[PDB]
Amino acid sequence: RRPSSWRQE
Amino acid sequence: RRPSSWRQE
Amino acid sequence: GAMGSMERASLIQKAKLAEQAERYEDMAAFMKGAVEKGEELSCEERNLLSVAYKNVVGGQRAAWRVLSSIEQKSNEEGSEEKGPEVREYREKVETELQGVCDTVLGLLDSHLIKEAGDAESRVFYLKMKGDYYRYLAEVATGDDKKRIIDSARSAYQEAMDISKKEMPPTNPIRLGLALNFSVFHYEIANSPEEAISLAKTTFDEAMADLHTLSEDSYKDSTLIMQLLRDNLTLWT
Amino acid sequence: GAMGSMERASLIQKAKLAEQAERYEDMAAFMKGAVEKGEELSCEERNLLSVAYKNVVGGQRAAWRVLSSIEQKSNEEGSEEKGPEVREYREKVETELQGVCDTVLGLLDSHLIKEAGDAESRVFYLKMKGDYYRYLAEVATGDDKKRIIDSARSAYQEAMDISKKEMPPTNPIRLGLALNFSVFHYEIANSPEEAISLAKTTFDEAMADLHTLSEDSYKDSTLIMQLLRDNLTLWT
Ligand SMILES: [Ca+2]
Ligand SMILES: [Ca+2]
Ligand SMILES: [Ca+2]
Ligand SMILES: [Ca+2]
Ligand SMILES: [Cl-]
Ligand SMILES: [Cl-]
Ligand SMILES: [Cl-]
Ligand SMILES: [Cl-]
Repeated sequence: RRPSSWRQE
Repeated sequence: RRPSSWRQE
Repeated sequence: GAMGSMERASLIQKAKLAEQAERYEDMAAFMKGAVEKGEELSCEERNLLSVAYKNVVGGQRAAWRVLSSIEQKSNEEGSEEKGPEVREYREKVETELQGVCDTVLGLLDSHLIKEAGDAESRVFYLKMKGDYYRYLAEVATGDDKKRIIDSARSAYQEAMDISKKEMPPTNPIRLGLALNFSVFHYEIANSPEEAISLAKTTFDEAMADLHTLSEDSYKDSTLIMQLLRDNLTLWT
Repeated sequence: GAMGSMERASLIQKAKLAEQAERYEDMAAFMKGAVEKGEELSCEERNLLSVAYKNVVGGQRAAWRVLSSIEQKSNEEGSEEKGPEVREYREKVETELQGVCDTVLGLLDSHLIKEAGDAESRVFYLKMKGDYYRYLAEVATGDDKKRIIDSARSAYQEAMDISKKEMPPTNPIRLGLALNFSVFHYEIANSPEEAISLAKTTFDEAMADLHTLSEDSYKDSTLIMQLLRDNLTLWT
């Protein structure tokens, strides 16, 4: 999966 | 709610 | 002429890629370019045209509804006087939506409908005409509201008349047309009884014809029949 | 000058309405207009700017990824030679994405960063600079790929240095900066060990500072800490 960054969406 | 029409989306 | 230099087949190919990428504005522009090549559209190509514009206008309609609701709340007694911004922005979105509807109606009038002789194509395009006048009617408030409504009604009615003569009651285009004409009656024409009668008769006549279908056609038809049932459950 | 005739406050109001309507292109244009008024942005206004452009570029990045995957599959041995259309359309989306990144970087350089003296604003803008160079790096393949990567690194590094001196380890901007710099290391700089070390140290130092926070601040900080943990779980 792709990693989470901030902000989301 | 709002009624369904076609096509959806 | 926006897409005038691109091959028809390349425009269709890119519309399919745009669909996969969820780039519906691009998809609609590619399909507009394909229509403007002047050749009739195949069944698959008609569906691409419909999917593209339904998704573009669908986002505009949803945004318009959010903004209209905010505007209505701002015009309730006890609401603090905000400036003109909510109305201005609702008007901006509304004008954009109207422009998309006018673009689709323009493609249908120049010259998709007049060249469409087979029932499947002519019914499809007249349904589209009814749908886009219906979207115009959802936002109309002026002198022409009645004429917009009658234009939607007239297009749906011609499509219904052809579909009843030329298509079986389970045909997915016929079913989706009836579904949308029934929504027109309920939401636009203030005719909930007509809406319910149309949905019920359409559903029952399709039920009686399912025995003639293959497994794959049965799946296609029952999917739209379920939408008729969903509306009847909402309305009764 | 696109929005040059609209009041700053009206642009901010309309950006908020556009957010509610999920009209992120409009939201970004309104916030660009507000920036171009030349005044500094408040905390709320900075968040509106960030939300607007993150959603615009996010859709472009997702579309680019779909199209790049199709293009890669078309260039595998045994793939039937399609024409130039997939590459052409991927290039179109890529150019649009690059234009959005250049627009954001332009606002930061003219003149948001140079006017930002408080830690919260300066760190926020330098994080944004790192983020938009990172998005450029995701699509870069030419002579300047290394320089784009170094521009992202340099911006993130200056933001990190300020945040460590001027903000507590639980500050949400500091946490989101560290999260994104850690993603830069993993996905862009081919430095997975640095990515993991940064995420772990950031998480642990925040954990040790939670005792100082109110219930609402605790909620804000632990939300971003969970994203650090999610990445560590993906990477280890
Ligand atoms: Ca040709
Ligand atoms: Ca009755
Ligand atoms: Ca002013
Ligand atoms: Ca190791
Ligand atoms: Cl009041
Ligand atoms: Cl406006
Ligand atoms: Cl082959
Ligand atoms: Cl293209």
